[PDB]
Amino acid sequence: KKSYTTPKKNKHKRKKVKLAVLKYYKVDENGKISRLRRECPSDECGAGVFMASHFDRHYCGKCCLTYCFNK
Amino acid sequence: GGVMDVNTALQEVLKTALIHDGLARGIREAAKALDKRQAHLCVLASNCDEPMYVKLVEALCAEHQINLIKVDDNKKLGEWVGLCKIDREGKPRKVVGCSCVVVKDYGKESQAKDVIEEYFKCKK
Repeated sequence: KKSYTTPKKNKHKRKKVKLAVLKYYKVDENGKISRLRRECPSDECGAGVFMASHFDRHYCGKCCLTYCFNK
Repeated sequence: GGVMDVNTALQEVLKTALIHDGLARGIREAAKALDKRQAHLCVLASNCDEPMYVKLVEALCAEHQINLIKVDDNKKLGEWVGLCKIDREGKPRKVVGCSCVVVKDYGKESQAKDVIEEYFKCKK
């Protein structure tokens, strides 16, 4: 039960990198949508959530412990 | 509720579909909702953001079931939902807009609230 001494590195947490909100769709024409990244074929997922464009990887943020495609 | 305006229609639809948990506020919850088969109404406003989303919302509702009812002044429909419930209307704490709202299956079971669509199916 004695006081703490000056550290060497201490730093708390990352800063939640501030990406733009939503640019996952592009139009060829109004009412003719295109999708850059594929929607994940998952049952628990409602088929409306997207995947990371992580070339050499495909990562679904919902299933945070499985379902990653390696190409 | 109201006198079947293009504006009082939302004023009776909101204050009601929040208890249905329908109001997928923001643009991202809205997109996630209407990308599925749930959407039954959409809204917009002026372009206080990038001009590329007014393309996208119109395009997505057009793809499956267009119901866009464009009512300007984002802050208006913002005041119509807030965060939730009320403190004041003169509320400097948290009053910001929504710029898009998507209702699910036109909300809780209801009477005159349906008449919005009984009106605006044919005139459009």
